[PDB]
Amino acid sequence: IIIATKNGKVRGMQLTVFGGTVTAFLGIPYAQPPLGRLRFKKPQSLTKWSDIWNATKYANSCCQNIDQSFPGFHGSEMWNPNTDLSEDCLYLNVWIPAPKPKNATVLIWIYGGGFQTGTSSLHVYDGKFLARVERVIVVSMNYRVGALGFLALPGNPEAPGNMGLFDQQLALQWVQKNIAAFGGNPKSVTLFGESAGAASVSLHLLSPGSHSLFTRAILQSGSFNAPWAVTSLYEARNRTLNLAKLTGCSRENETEIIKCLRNKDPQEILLNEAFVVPYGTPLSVNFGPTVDGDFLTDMPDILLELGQFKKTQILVGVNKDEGTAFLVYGAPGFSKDNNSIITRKEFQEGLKIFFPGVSEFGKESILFHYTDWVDDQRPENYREALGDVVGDYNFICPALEFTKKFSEWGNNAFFYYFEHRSSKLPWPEWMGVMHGYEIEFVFGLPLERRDQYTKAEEILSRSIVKRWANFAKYGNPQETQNQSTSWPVFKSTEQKYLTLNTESTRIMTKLRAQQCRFWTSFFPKV
Ligand SMILES: *[C@@H]1O[C@H](CO[C@@H]2O[C@@H](C)[C@@H](O)[C@@H](O)[C@@H]2O)[C@@H](O[C@@H]2O[C@H](CO)[C@@H](O)[C@H](O)[C@H]2NC(C)=O)[C@H](O)[C@H]1NC(C)=O
Ligand SMILES: *[C@@H]1O[C@H](CO[C@@H]2O[C@@H](C)[C@@H](O)[C@@H](O)[C@@H]2O)[C@@H](O[C@@H]2O[C@H](CO)[C@@H](O)[C@H](O)[C@H]2NC(C)=O)[C@H](O)[C@H]1NC(C)=O
Ligand SMILES: CCCC[N@H+](C)[C@@H](Cc1c[nH]c2ccccc12)C[N@H+](C)CCC1CCCCCC1
Ligand SMILES: *[C@@H]1O[C@H](CO[C@@H]2O[C@@H](C)[C@@H](O)[C@@H](O)[C@@H]2O)[C@@H](O)[C@H](O)[C@H]1NC(C)=O
Ligand SMILES: *[C@@H]1O[C@H](CO)[C@@H](O)[C@H](O)[C@H]1NC(C)=O
Ligand SMILES: *[C@@H]1O[C@H](CO)[C@@H](O)[C@H](O)[C@H]1NC(C)=O
Ligand SMILES: *[C@@H]1O[C@H](CO)[C@@H](O)[C@H](O)[C@H]1NC(C)=O
Repeated sequence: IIIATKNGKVRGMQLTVFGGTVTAFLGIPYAQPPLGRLRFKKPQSLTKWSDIWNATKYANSCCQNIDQSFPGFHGSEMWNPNTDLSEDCLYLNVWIPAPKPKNATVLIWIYGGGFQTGTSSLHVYDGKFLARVERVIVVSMNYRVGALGFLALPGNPEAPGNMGLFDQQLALQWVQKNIAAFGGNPKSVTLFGESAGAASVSLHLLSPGSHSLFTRAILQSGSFNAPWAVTSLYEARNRTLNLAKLTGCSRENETEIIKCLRNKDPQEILLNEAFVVPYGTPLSVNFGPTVDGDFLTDMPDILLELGQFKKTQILVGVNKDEGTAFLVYGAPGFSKDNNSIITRKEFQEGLKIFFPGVSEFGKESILFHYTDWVDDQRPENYREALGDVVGDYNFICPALEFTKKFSEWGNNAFFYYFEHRSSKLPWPEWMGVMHGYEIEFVFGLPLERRDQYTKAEEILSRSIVKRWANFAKYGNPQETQNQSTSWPVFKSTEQKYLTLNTESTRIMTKLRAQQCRFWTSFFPKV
């Protein structure tokens, strides 16, 4: 129950899972807490300790704003931090199978949340099922989000940007140096993450400092080329100083703005994060990844285009209704408590909310490409069109474009299309297969029969868990034993992808082809 790490001993705890045992090490620190003079700076090496660190409970989440739009609603509150917020939050978790494995493949989870929210202690990121069922080791880490993790004064070590990504990177290196003692194989490490976590995984594929820290990569509903994933150096500067004046720390010695921002309390920085953008959207990433010249040496679309990334296998995918969740966060006529039938005029109003800095012509171009119906009667159109608009633009086609360009350099790629709405989904049915609701199936929560899932959901998750594990172990996301559909490699010519659902697992081609050609070629010009 005790493991000796390179900086000290850690005590874990035993968990009963599916008539077996999983050993959990919740809340191991991997960096010196970024407090006081270290706020906004890269994570620092952790001083060795002499006692037994008790890693028997999730540690603090990093400071962050909370989704308060539906108090008491499990559909939104399940994503809010389930542990204390604090700047002392650079910790990680380890689930190892019992008995202790000998050279187990390691899965490292990076949570999403728009680079402003999220925590690894969430119930749907519980790594005990993966450890139990597939005998892999699951690692997850907390990393700073929001301005505390991504405030950027480019070149300035007081606030260089991408600190949260560097938290992630330091956690990966912790796995490199320590996971063998847990029975993990440091040479068989697969990163996986969702949304901003997935975009973070994609940026680790491009960051040279991360190329030796992992083997393979899984990208769930996200990639760096998504329009929300990377902040310009222009916007970054304009935004760190908008925060400065909003907190009354505007100076000319740029270093002196940071020391002044370092004395304001976390909540004051949190409450001003929202107003630093002129017109926000429900997908606004006020403080995100930037081209810092350290973690990210160039603009990532160029690195992707010119083949500058770790050459390895990727597993990429999206859900059928990526965009619906965001429409009840500002789009008029929408609500989780009715079926949100909206007019043409409300649809047009919705575009101005999701594309506020977009010209009149650009917004008409979106309307034109998405509102030439197969059929004019049906009242659900403008409602579903707006969801497809936000979904295709923000997630699906950035992911497809990332997979096309990555695969063009000779690596095996696998694309999935998750289209099962969970039986336990608390959101209304018109939102469909929502953003983030493939995660519970990936972590194998439907495998616990005591948690209200249908047996078809247990079987789908069990296959997904096997495919994910086989990809991590072997670079190939097949289920070989139960006469399952083979998952074909995604090539840029034919673009085959695999659909994931309870009934029919089928091979299709060229997902959302007509929609993405608009989004990836025409729309970036407007
Ligand atoms: C860059 O930032 C300026 C300043 O932002 C304003 O001040 C901040 C403290 C915060 O309160 C923001 O909400 C403010 O917008 C932006 O300039 C403002 O632009 C909007 C309209 O576009 C409007 O509030 C004011 O006319 C402007 N204020 C000033 C002082 O110029 C600017 O739009 C941002 N973006 C760019 C590209 O410059
Ligand atoms: C779906 O509901 C929204 C509003 O939700 C509820 O209704 C409000 C009266 C209020 O009690 C909220 O707290 C509820 O959650 C409807 O949008 C409203 O539509 C009318 C139009 O005149 C008006 O109340 C507001 O302008 C709208 N509010 C908005 C856009 O936020 C919407 O019409 C409903 N749709 C259907 C099909 O029932
Ligand atoms: C006030 C602080 C919390 C605000 N949220 C957590 C934001 C997070 C976020 C910002 N930018 C992003 C880009 C891409 C993906 C996510 C984000 C925006 N949404 C309000 C997410 C809320 C919904 C997300 C979808 C999953 C389930 C339904 C819930
Ligand atoms: C670390 O934990 C030691 C053992 O704690 C054991 O496990 C926990 C979950 C409780 O059930 C406790 O009663 C058990 O004995 C402690 O003896 C030790 O004091 C702890 N040290 C610190 C610094 O917390
Ligand atoms: C684990 O596997 C790697 C290769 O994947 C090998 O180099 C290493 O020696 C193995 N460690 C063991 C078996 O303890
Ligand atoms: C203010 O001056 C320069 C930047 O102009 C900087 O090097 C210096 O460190 C700043 N002052 C302090 C006390 O850091
Ligand atoms: C294959 O089917 C058996 C039952 O025939 C089931 O117990 C097992 O979990 C399945 N394996 C996978 C990987 O789905």
